[PDB]
Amino acid sequence: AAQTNAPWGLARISSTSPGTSTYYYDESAGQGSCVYVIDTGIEASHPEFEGRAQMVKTYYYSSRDGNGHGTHCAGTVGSRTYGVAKKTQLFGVKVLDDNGSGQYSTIIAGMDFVASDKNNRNCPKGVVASLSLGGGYSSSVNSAAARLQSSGVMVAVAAGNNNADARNYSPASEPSVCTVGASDRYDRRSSFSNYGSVLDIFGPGTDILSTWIGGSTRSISGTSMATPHVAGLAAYLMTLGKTTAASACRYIADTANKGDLSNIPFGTVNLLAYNNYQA
Ligand SMILES: [Pr+3]
Ligand SMILES: [Pr+3]
Repeated sequence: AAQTNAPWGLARISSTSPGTSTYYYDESAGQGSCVYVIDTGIEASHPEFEGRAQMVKTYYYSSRDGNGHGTHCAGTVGSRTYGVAKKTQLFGVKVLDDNGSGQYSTIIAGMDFVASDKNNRNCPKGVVASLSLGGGYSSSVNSAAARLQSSGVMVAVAAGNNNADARNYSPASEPSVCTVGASDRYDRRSSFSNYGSVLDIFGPGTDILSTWIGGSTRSISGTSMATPHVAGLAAYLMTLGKTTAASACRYIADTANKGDLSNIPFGTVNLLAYNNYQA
């Protein structure tokens, strides 16, 4: 299948070179997989989700996304127009308040929740969790991410936006998950993207158009935007049977565009998420 005039990030993950405008993908499009978006919530009623999005848990007074951030990330995972895996099932877990913040204890509870909740869902092709959040280093937060991964969920987390070594941030610094840096449409490391040896992969993160609350759209930037590209890519690959939750990050790294990025510090991987689609 082919989506013409796609957002640049979708086109980039189906090309060996920057500058293309078509997103090439297999028609299966992540059908039968599930992605938990652990964030500010999801505006599930947005037309772009086509009824495939559902709030399953909130840690605040409402399950509504009063912020937009979670809806944006969810859109990059699996919205019709802006999503990588256009037929995946989306589950929202609201661990961040409408200001975009949350206590570590709540974020940990949300991860433990997903590990259990997935056992009550029909996700025959597998389960992904997308975490576009983080803060200063915490061994408890890292441990929670490692548990979630161990439970059989592909965990993708943002590297952080501090232009620093991600070793000092959580859950970015947990080695066993998939830590995602950001790039721009000219294949440069995004100027805000964290780096370091703990990064596994880069994805498009600068000027990413996706869904927003109030049934709208907007373009924003961050490693928050790169992470759902990789989460959606994992769902897509799991549906195709190419990989499993345990090995998806490694498979994505193995099959990535290599050496294409500029402004990558020595010691950081030069790997850009790529779906390897061949008609
Ligand atoms: Pr290339
Ligand atoms: Pr890793």
